[PDB]
Amino acid sequence: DIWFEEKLQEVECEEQRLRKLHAVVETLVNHRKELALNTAQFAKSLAMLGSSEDNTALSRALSQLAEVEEKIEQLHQEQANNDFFLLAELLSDYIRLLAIVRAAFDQRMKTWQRWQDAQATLQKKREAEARLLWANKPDKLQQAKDEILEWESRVTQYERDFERISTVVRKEVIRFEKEKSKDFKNHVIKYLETLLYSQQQLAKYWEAFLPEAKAIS
Amino acid sequence: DDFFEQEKNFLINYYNRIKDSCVKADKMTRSHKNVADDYIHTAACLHSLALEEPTVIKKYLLKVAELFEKLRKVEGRVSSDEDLKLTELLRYYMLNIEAAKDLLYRRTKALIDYENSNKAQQECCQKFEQLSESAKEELINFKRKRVAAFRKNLIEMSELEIKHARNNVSLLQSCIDLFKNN
Ligand SMILES: [Pt+2]
Ligand SMILES: [Pt+2]
Ligand SMILES: [Pt+2]
Repeated sequence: DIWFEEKLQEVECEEQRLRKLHAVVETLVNHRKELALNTAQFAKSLAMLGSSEDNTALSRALSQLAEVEEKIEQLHQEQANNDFFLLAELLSDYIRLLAIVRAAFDQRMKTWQRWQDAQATLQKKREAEARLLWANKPDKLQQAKDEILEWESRVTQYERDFERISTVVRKEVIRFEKEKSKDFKNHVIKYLETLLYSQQQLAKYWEAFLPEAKAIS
Repeated sequence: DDFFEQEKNFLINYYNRIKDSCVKADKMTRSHKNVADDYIHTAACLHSLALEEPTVIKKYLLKVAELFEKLRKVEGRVSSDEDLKLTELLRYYMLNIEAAKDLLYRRTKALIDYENSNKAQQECCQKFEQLSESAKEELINFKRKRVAAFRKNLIEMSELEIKHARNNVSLLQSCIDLFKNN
């Protein structure tokens, strides 16, 4: 009916909006990982500097700085991965979920056409019956008519087939909307503590460096 | 006095690995604004998600859309601040070392004038004995001003990264526990 045409237009347009958001993360994950390398490689340069130095107080803190960035590229590495396995794969699998209803809605009208494919051959048996009813032969009178009542129930059979598939996808859609409400609040929190742990560990890293900078005398 | 030869032999390696740390610093700040640009490239596609979304879920989502707009600015602070304290401090001692290395060449220009006039004048001696003192002081003064600046630039940012990280903590926690108890 119309509710089935409804829950197909927006979903196409929603899955489109859903697919357009997954593209950013795949580049964001690529960007942070690129920065993790651009951080450890940068740390690998602040160490050779602190090594190639005549002053002692600076050479001490310079190494103590190059070590800090090596702790950040790991925090960066964990960040991008926890952005991929926990957010990107959270997406790439939900559009996969939307692909199931795209097959169910396909399967729903694959059953409707099956019903019409039964009504397509039903009008033939009555049409063929109209010919064997006029000209003189009693054989095909008791042959095609037996096939009439057969497909007459087949178009009834496929009709009730189409009715029930139309219903199971309604229960299938509602099965999502409740599971989305109770889980997304948690699923969006499950991702934020990673940023929280990163920020806390980020802060917990710089406050440990500050005394190592005052120690320069 | 081998002080001038070894410092020159120190001026060649420290310049080469400072330049290395400089180009790697800008890359770290370049690769940072890239992610910072994506935080506003994310909310652009994130706001367009609640365009056709349930009523109760629309509010659950848009509150984090405002969050990402704030996080785009904070990440813009660190990417810019690191270019003022790392690369710029690293860039400053690429040009002054380039000028400090130019100071020894003139001392040789008074030293070969010392050797040219010795195989025969005191103006090639009074100038060198002044250059072996004026440049001797302008070079040691360049150290204490560099060690202090290296200690200062490392201090200003450690107090900044503390505020930045503690800010974002006071920004994410304003949203996590807002969802733990909706
Ligand atoms: Pt749409
Ligand atoms: Pt190395
Ligand atoms: Pt259709």
